[PDB]
Amino acid sequence: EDDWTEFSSEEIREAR
Amino acid sequence: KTFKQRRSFEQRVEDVRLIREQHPTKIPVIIERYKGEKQLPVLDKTKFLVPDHVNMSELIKIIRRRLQLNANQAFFLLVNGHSMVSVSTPISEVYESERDEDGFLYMVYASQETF
Ligand SMILES: [Zn+2]
Ligand SMILES: [Zn+2]
Ligand SMILES: [Zn+2]
Ligand SMILES: [Zn+2]
Repeated sequence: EDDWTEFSSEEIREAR
Repeated sequence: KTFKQRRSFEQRVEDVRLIREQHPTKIPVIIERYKGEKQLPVLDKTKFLVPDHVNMSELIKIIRRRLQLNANQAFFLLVNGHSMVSVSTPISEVYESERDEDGFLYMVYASQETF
């Protein structure tokens, strides 16, 4: 229940 | 109740101030579902920090993968209540031109291009 959600590099790479 | 209704103006400006003390190049983005949208699911989280160099197609592809949308589903982002930018645009330029008076970048999503 913490508000700030950062995208990992894993997640960002997998987009591309 | 939306993010703006939950947190006060004073509190939202403080949030942004605090988070950019820690991450001076990352973009504080509020992502919510358009009030009229029924097909797409509400996101688990509202507050996102995204790197400066991520573009809008990359951002939409992230959110699609989070929501496991099947390929045929449409996904559109409306920024600051009016702006549908080119998907080639980095999110840092969007923040430059479209951030809110509180320091957050507000977006809403839907599966229809009208809003
Ligand atoms: Zn993974
Ligand atoms: Zn510090
Ligand atoms: Zn505009
Ligand atoms: Zn610029």
